[PDB]
Amino acid sequence: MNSGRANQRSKPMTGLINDKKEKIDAYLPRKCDWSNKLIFSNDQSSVQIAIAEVGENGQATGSKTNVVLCGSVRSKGEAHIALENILRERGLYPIQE
Amino acid sequence: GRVRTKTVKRAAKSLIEHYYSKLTNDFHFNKKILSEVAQVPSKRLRNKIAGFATHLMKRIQKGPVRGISLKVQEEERERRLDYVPEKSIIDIEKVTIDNETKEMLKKLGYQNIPGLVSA
Amino acid sequence: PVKRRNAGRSQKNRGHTRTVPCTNCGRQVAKDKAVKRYTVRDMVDPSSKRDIQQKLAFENEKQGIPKLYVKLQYCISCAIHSRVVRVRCAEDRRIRRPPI
Amino acid sequence: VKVNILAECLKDLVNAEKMGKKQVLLRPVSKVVLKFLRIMQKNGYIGEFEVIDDHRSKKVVVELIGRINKCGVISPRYDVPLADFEKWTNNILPSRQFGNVVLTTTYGILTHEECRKRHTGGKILGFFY
Amino acid sequence: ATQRKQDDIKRLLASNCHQATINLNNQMKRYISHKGVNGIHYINIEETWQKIKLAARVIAAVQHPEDVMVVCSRIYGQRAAIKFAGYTHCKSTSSSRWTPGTLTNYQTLKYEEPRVLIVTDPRSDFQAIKEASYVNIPVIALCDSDSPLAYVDVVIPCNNRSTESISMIYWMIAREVKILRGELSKDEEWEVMVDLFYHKT
Amino acid sequence: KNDWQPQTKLGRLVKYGKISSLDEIFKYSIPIKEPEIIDHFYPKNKDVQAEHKLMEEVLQITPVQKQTQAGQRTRFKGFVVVGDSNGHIGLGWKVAKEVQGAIKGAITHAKLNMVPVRKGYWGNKIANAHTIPQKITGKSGSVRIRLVPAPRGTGIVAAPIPKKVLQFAGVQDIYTSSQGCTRTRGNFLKATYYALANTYRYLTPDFWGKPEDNELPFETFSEFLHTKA
RNA sequence: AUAGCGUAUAUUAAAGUUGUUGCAGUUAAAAAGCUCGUAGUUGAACUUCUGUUCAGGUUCAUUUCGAUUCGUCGUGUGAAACU
RNA sequence: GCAUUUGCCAAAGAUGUUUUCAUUAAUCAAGAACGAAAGUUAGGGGAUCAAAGACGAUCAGAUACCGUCGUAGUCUUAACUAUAAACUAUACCGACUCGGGAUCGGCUGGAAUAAAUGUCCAGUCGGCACCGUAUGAGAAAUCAAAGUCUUUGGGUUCUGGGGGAAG
Ligand SMILES: [Mg+2]
Ligand SMILES: [Mg+2]
Ligand SMILES: [Mg+2]
Ligand SMILES: [Mg+2]
Ligand SMILES: [Mg+2]
Ligand SMILES: [Mg+2]
Ligand SMILES: [Mg+2]
Ligand SMILES: [Mg+2]
Ligand SMILES: [Mg+2]
Ligand SMILES: [Mg+2]
Ligand SMILES: [Mg+2]
Ligand SMILES: [Mg+2]
Ligand SMILES: [Zn+2]
Repeated sequence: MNSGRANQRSKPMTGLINDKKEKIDAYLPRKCDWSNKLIFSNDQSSVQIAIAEVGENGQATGSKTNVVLCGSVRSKGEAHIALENILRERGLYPIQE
Repeated sequence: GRVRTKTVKRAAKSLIEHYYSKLTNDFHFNKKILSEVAQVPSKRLRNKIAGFATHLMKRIQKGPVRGISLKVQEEERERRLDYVPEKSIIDIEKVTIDNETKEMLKKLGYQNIPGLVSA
Repeated sequence: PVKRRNAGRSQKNRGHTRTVPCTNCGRQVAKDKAVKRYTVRDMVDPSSKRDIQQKLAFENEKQGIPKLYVKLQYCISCAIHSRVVRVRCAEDRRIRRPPI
Repeated sequence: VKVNILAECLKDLVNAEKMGKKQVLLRPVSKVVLKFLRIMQKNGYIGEFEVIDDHRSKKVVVELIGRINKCGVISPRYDVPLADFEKWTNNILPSRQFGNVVLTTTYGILTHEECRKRHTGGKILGFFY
Repeated sequence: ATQRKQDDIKRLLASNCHQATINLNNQMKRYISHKGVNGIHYINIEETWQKIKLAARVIAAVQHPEDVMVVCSRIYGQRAAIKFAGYTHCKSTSSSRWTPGTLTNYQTLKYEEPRVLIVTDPRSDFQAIKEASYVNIPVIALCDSDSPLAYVDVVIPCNNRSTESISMIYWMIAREVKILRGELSKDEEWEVMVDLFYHKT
Repeated sequence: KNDWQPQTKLGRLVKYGKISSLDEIFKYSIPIKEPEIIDHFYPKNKDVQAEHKLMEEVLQITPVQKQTQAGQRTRFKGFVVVGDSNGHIGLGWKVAKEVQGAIKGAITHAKLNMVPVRKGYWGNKIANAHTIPQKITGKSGSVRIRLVPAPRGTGIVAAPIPKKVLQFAGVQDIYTSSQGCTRTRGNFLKATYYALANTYRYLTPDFWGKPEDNELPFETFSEFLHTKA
C-alpha cells in the first residue's frame, strides 16, 4: 500500500505564488525524506547524508544520493530504520552481490 | 610541601614537547639545555622546571605519560607494536560454528558455505 | 513541594497499616514508615568473650555462646536523632540498597 | 463508554501523524469515518487506505505521509446555518487560504466549500488541516 | 554468495562479530536473529555485511577524507581505529578522553568539524554522539544489542565488546572503502592482515 | 585588529564571498556561531534607502542581584532585537557587570539567533505579503502569544513589545492575542520571537511537493576549505 | 488634550479575572470520605455501496487557439464537484 | 478498614470459554447503604495503657514536656453520632501516545530433576508498583499522566473566582 507516498513526490514543491505567478517565498526549506517535516533554520540536529553510487567495478561514480532526515526522527532513533527503507524505495539497498 | 605548581608543570611539558631528543636523565644537563632554549627569569625557577622535566623524562622512559604527546616517539612506538605471523588466527578455509550460530545460518541459508566446521 | 514520592512509607494498595511502638521512645509509628533494622549482635565484648570461653563447662561448644536477636523499630524523630538514618542530598535520597 | 466513533478514529489518527508514524490501524469504524477518510484522501491529506472486515464493526488501516497538521471532531455536532459559516471557518481553521470544516447536510457530507457551492449547511462534523 | 561474499561472512563469523550481550534495546529488534538458551543474543550477519558496505559508501561520499572522523573510547578499538584512520586518511580520536566541547566549542584545542562521524560503542562514545547532535553531523555507529540508537544514522550491528570483532569490522570497512576509491581492485585480496588492528597486551 | 579572521568553516565560506545569500545558510540549516557572518550580509557603506538596513535595538536593561559571601552583587541583563524589515529577525540577551557590556554581548547574541520569518497573504494574493501564512503561537515561561493574520493595512495590533519585534520582522499587518504574565519582558519578547520563528516550521499545503535536492555548501566547496591559509 | 479640560459615582472594553466559543481545581482558591441510584445530560456497528451512458451549466488548467484591447469575449481539448 | 487454628454461611475479582441474552450501557439533583478516632444513651466488662484529677520533680514561673498514681475512656452488646492531612491533597467511563526488567492472580506452550499444589523458560490477560526516557506537559517541584490544549469540543457529576472578616 504505497500509493500516496509516491504521488506525494510526483510534482515539485512551490513556495507562495501570487496571481502574477511570482515565487514569493524567501527560501524553500528542505523537507525530511521520512517524516516529511520542514527543515528549520534553527534545527540543531537535522542531517543530510550523502551516499555514493557504485559501478560494477566497485567504482564510485561521483554520483550521490542525498537523504535528508529531521531532528525528531534521528532523536527518536528511527534514523537507522528510515534511511534503510529510503534506500530500498530508491533501489539502492540491499547491496547486490 | 614539595608539591609543584602550574607554571612549572606547563613549562616542563613544553620543554619536553619540543626538545625530547635533546634531553637527558641528568638534571645538570637539562637545566643548561633549558637555559639555552628558554627565557626563565629565575635561577630557582629554571631549576624547578628542569628537575620536574627530568623527573618526567624518567617517567617517559618507563612508558606512556598523561599530558605530553610526543608524536614522533609515539609513531615509532606504534611501529614497534606491530608484529604479524604469516598464518594469522584467521583461517578462511577452516571456520568453527556454534550450534546457535548454525541455527541463524539456517535462517539465512548460509549453513553450507565452504569450510565450516560445527561444534 | 512533595519531598518524597514514597512519602516515607512503603505502603500502597491499601488504606491502613498497623501501628508499631518505637523501641527508643514508644511513639506509635506506621509499620511501613518505621525504620526497622534487624540486629544479630553478641551479648558480650570480645575481651569478655575470651574470659568466658575459658570458663565454658561444655567443651563441645563451637561458637557455643548464643547471639542476641533484636528486631529494632524506630520512629522517625528517634532514628534521625539517633543517627540510625541520616540526612542525604536530593539525588542520593532515592538510593535503595546502599550498605557496604 | 464509547461515544462518537468519528472522535476515536480522528484523534488516534492525528496522534499517529504527530508521532511520525507511517500508518494507523483504526478501530472500530463507521460509514461516517470512511466518508470522512474518503474526503481527506480526495482532498490530498491521507493516502490510500484499506478496510478490514472482521465480522463486527470493522478495522481500517490508513497510509499517511505527513500533511495533517491537525484533524479534529467537533462534539456536540452543532447546527451550522449558512449564515454561521464565517464563524466556524474563522474560529476553527488556520487560515482562509486552506483547511476544511466538514459537515453533514441533507445533501450529504461536505467540505464547507462544497456547501457554499451546493448552497446548504447545518450539521458540523469535524475539520482537518 | 559469491566467493568474495563467502570469504566476507567467513571472516565475520571467525572474528565472532555476531555474538552480543544479553540486553536488547528494542531498537535493535530487527538486527537480531537468534536468542539463545544461554541468553547470548545472536546477530543476523547479512545485516552486518550490508551495513558495512552501506557505511563504506557513505565514507566514499565525502570528498576529502579528513572530514570523516573516527571516535573510540575503549582500549580495543583504539588500536584498530587508529589503524583505520591510517589507511582511510581520516581523523582519529586517540586520547580515550573525549573533551566535552570538541564538536561544539570552536575555541577548544581538539576542535573538529567533520562531515561524517564514526563511533565504536554508541554507549561508551555517547558524548561524541550528543555533540554531533548539536552540529547537524550524521553518524555511523558500531552497535551491540545493548546500544542506544538515538541520534545514530547508520547502524552496523556488531560485537563492540571484543578486539577481534571491532578490529575486523573496521578492517573490512577500510578494505571496501579502498575498493570504492579505486585504491584497490574488486577481485584482488588485501595484503594487510587483520591482526594489525587487534589490541596488543 | 579590525579584520575578521573566521573561526567557523561557515565563517570562511562567508568572508571569502562564497555562500551567496543569508537565507541560503538558513536553508542548509548551518549553525551560525560567529557574529560577523551577519554583519557581512549587511554592508555598512550606509546607503540610506535600503530596507535591508540591519537594525539593532536595546529593549531591556535589568539590575539583577546576587547574594554572595555577605555581599550583594549586581549585574545587568539586557535584551536586544536585530532585524532588517525584510524577512529576518533575531533576539538576544546578555548578563554582565557593565551596562554597555551587557548591550554589546546581547547584540552579538541576537545576531547568532537570526531567524527567517515567513510572509503570507491574508485575502486575495496581490503584491506584498503583508502578513503571516497561518495563525501560530509563541510560548515562553508562562507567557503565550498568538499571531493571527490580518487583512491589508490592518497594521500591527499588539502590545508595545511584541509590536517592536514584529516591526523588526517586517510583518506589516497582524492580530495579536496574549496569555500569561506578559510583564515579564524577556518571556514576552522570547515568545513573540519563537512564534515568529514557527512560521517556517508549519507545513502549509503549498509546501507539499518534492523539494530540490542540492549538495551542502561544504561538499561543493570542500576544495576551497582544504587549502591552507 | 484643547473651546474645552479636571474630579466623583454606575456601567463597557480592558477580563481567557464568569470561560458556549474560552478559564482554572497534586502544592497558588478550589475533585464531595465512599458506594447505590431516579430526574437531567450522554450514548457501538450494519440497509441503493456502485458502475455505465447523455445533457446543462459552473469551475480549472493550459505546448489549442483565436478576435480584438488596455482585458473581456468566443473557442478548443481534456479535468473536477455538481445539477 | 482487614493478619492465630479449624468448621459453617452468603458474597467477590481476574482468568478460562467456538456458552446465553442482545444495547440491556456511562455519569448523576431526588432518595438511600456504609463511614477511623474521639464523643453520646442503656446495659455489661475492666487487664493494659490513659483526657480530667491527685501528686512528685523541673523551672523565675510551670496548671507543661519527665516521674508515681488515676477516673472517663480504651473492650463489649443494643442504639446514636457522620467528622479527619477520610491524602495519590490528583473525579468516573472511554480512546491513543515511549522503552525495560520485576512483582501478585489466571491461563498457554516448552525444559530439567529426586517427576510435584514445587523449579526454570517463553507467551499472554488482569492487579500493585518501580527504573530509564519524552522533539509531550508545567511557574517550577515535578508528571507515562499532571501527555494527545490558542493546532483551544469523546461522555458525565462536583468545586474556585485577591486577603481577612468566617465556616
Ligand atoms: Mg486513611
Ligand atoms: Mg493579560
Ligand atoms: Mg496550604
Ligand atoms: Mg449512533
Ligand atoms: Mg458504661
Ligand atoms: Mg530551684
Ligand atoms: Mg500507670
Ligand atoms: Mg505448565
Ligand atoms: Mg494547566
Ligand atoms: Mg519545556
Ligand atoms: Mg517517571
Ligand atoms: Mg479546554
Ligand atoms: Zn521514637
